[PDB]
Order: sequence, then C-alpha cells, then structure tokens
Amino acid sequence: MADTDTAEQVIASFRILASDKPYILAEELRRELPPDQAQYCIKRMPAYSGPGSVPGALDYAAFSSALYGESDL
Amino acid sequence: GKKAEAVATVVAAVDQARVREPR
Repeated sequence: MADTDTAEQVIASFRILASDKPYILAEELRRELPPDQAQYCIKRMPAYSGPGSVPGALDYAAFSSALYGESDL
Repeated sequence: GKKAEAVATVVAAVDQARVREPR
C-alpha cells in the first residue's frame, strides 16, 4: 500500500509481522508464518544488524534482496 | 486484514525461492 517494489514489499510486509520492527524474531515467524516458512527464512536473514538490537534478532531485508537477486547471472 | 495481507506477500515470496529446490 504505502510501499511497492518487490523488495520493498517484503520489507514492508516483514515489518508488519515483526510489529513495526527493523528485525524479526525466530519465534515470531513460527507463530506468524507457517512453521515451514519460519525455518527456511530464519536461515536466509542473517543475524539482524542494529544498534539497540536484541538477543536473537534477524534481518529480513537482507533476505529480501537475495530472493529477487542472488549472485550475478 | 492488514496483517494477513502481509503474510501472503512473505509466503508468496518464500515459495519463489523454494521453487528453486529440487526434489
């Protein structure tokens, strides 16, 4: 809605699941995303990357770029 | 309705990368 660009859509969509957060927790994807989706994603998004992060945060923004862009080809 | 729509986008995007998974 307020954003659109394939990669931006996933970030805006993930932000909603993480509850207005620059990162998402593994447990959140398990209860917010099909158990199978949380496990697969929890692997893509590296270990978040913020200043006031938390003990167990993940960055879906890094994973979004890989889904629509992985290695040059 | 707003949150469910976001999950559809994340799930749809997740299935895209999964399609690249052999059997």
